[PDB]
Amino acid sequence: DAASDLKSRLDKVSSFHASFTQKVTDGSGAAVQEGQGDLWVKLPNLFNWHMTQPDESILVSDGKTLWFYNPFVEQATATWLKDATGNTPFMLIARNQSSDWQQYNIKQNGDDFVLTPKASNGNLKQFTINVGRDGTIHQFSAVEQDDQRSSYQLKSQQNGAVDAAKFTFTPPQGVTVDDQRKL
Repeated sequence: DAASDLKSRLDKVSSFHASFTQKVTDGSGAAVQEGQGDLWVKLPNLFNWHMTQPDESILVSDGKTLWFYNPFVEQATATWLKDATGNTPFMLIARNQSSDWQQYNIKQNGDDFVLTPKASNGNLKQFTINVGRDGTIHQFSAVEQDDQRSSYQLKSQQNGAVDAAKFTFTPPQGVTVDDQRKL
């Protein structure tokens, strides 16, 4: 079905670097903000998301810890990756538990998929993704409980264009870290 199709496409995703543009719109479709940046990904759960517009921010997952860095105020925060990603579509690619898929209703038309969490008490009300049969992700979007949607368009995807260093976070000089990880 659509779930097995999506999973088989996500299974073909391997490491890559891509540029992205972001469009955030509110419940009525009004423009909230636009942005752009770079994304580096390495299965099953590593990534470096670097926004340059409207503000510069970095999100790095080294597979265990999620680091968020805000260069503007020279501050970084660390939380466990499991905590930042639990109950999000991330789990659908980060592992392969049929249980995760049971949490969503899915609808497909070609490369377009819409995932709707079955629960009404969640972070996301809806998630969409456009990914080719070859595993190339073209776009995705997340709709928050506040009805606000954040849409992302990927371009210039280069498979293999990553290095281990991209998925590690070393706070630059002068940057203070608020480590929110309970040990």
